[PDB]
Amino acid sequence: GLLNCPIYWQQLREKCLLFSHTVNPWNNSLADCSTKESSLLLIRDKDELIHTQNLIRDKAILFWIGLNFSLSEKNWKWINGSFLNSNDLEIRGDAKENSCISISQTSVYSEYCSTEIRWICQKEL
Amino acid sequence: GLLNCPIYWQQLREKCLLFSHTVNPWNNSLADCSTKESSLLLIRDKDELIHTQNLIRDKAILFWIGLNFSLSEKNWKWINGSFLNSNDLEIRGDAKENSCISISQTSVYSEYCSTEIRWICQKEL
Ligand SMILES: *[C@@H]1O[C@H](CO)[C@@H](O[C@@H]2O[C@H](CO)[C@@H](O[C@@H]3O[C@H](CO[C@H]4O[C@H](CO[C@H]5O[C@H](CO)[C@@H](O)[C@H](O)[C@@H]5O)[C@@H](O)[C@H](O[C@H]5O[C@H](CO)[C@@H](O)[C@H](O)[C@@H]5O)[C@@H]4O)[C@@H](O)[C@H](O[C@H]4O[C@H](CO)[C@@H](O)[C@H](O)[C@@H]4O)[C@@H]3O)[C@H](O)[C@H]2NC(C)=O)[C@H](O)[C@H]1NC(C)=O
Ligand SMILES: *[C@@H]1O[C@H](CO)[C@@H](O[C@@H]2O[C@H](CO)[C@@H](O[C@@H]3O[C@H](CO[C@H]4O[C@H](CO)[C@@H](O)[C@H](O)[C@@H]4O)[C@@H](O)[C@H](O[C@H]4O[C@H](CO)[C@@H](O)[C@H](O)[C@@H]4O)[C@@H]3O)[C@H](O)[C@H]2NC(C)=O)[C@H](O)[C@H]1NC(C)=O
Ligand SMILES: *[C@@H]1O[C@H](CO)[C@@H](O)[C@H](O)[C@H]1NC(C)=O
Ligand SMILES: *[C@@H]1O[C@H](CO)[C@@H](O)[C@H](O)[C@H]1NC(C)=O
Repeated sequence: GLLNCPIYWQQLREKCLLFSHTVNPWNNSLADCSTKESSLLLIRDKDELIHTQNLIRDKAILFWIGLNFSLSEKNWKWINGSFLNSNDLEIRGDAKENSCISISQTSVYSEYCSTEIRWICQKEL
Repeated sequence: GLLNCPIYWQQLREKCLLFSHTVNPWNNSLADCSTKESSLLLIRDKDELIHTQNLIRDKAILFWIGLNFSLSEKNWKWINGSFLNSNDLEIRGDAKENSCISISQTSVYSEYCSTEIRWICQKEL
């Protein structure tokens, strides 16, 4: 309609973002984004990370993004099928089985996938 | 925007559907639909099931849908958070840990989630 994104979603450059108000493990967070016809957040580079983090007020809160550890392939894999291609995100913590990536306003963390935290969905413009 | 659905997608009543041409285990199929800003297929009732199956040519091919076995409740659960609420799907096979639901032209089957088969994504009009 008037603006680019659905009501309640925040535009950032060429995406619309939804920050959740409730918590979930990573697999449920993926299911929620898919239910909302959307992707878990994908982050291209440090520039995108910083601008996304700049939307967040509370520095302590963690949010799932669409990146987790593929044990068979021994590397971080985006839900879009691509492996993580740099160290731009500077993930803090262990690259191991049943780990998933979260972000805060300040940092990027490996967290166990069962951890219940908020999540960010995106829709591309 | 001549027609309702994106190119390659098939309209069916008030949805756009995408039948995959490659295979994946169920979790990766969910990740694909989410990447495509879409849900794994949800099926309301027998009528939707039959109308969707009517789109399938090959009688031998299975497609994941957005329904799997949630161990805590021992119940089939849709990815939108709701539990299965009829027997309209007449699910064949066992309701047990690590099972997910697939459809063929003729039937609805419980399959192990790791099984590599096609999948169906949807967008609501
Ligand atoms: C799933 O989602 C994920 C997340 O969104 C997505 O992953 C991102 O995918 C994109 C696209 O593939 C990645 O971006 C690409 O990055 C390539 C690598 O870029 C880095 O390295 C470049 C080369 O550096 C070396 O060589 C040069 C000499 O040539 C030298 O100077 C260097 O010192 C070094 O030795 C480098 O140029 C590049 O630097 C530029 O960009 C950075 C951004 O951080 C910035 O400092 C400046 O802008 C600088 O100029 C960077 O360090 C890159 O080659 C590639 O670029 C080509 O493609 C794009 C478009 O795709 C064109 O714009 C460009 O002209 C080139 O043709 C592209 O930018 C990105 O890194 C991923 N991010 C992560 C975190 O994984 C997946 O793709 C998604 N998958 C699907 C299927 O959708
Ligand atoms: C997640 O996605 C799924 C799939 O699309 C949705 O699941 C459907 O949800 C709808 C709406 O809640 C369900 O519809 C309900 O089905 C009940 C069971 O009906 C069958 O079984 C009885 C057996 O006696 C038959 O009589 C009946 O004909 C069906 O074969 C109904 O009882 C419900 O009835 C409604 O109307 C009646 C009369 O008007 C009243 O009792 C109530 O007012 C009631 O509203 C209702 O029709 C449907 O069964 C679900 N399908 C499946 C396969 O699970 C989820 O809704 C969706 N979730 C979210 C959050 O979006
Ligand atoms: C799905 O599960 C397999 C094995 O458990 C794993 O290798 C794959 O990366 C998972 N996919 C996603 C998107 O989490
Ligand atoms: C996520 O995993 C949990 C624990 O295994 C399970 O209860 C839940 O139903 C899963 N979600 C989906 C969408 O499969």
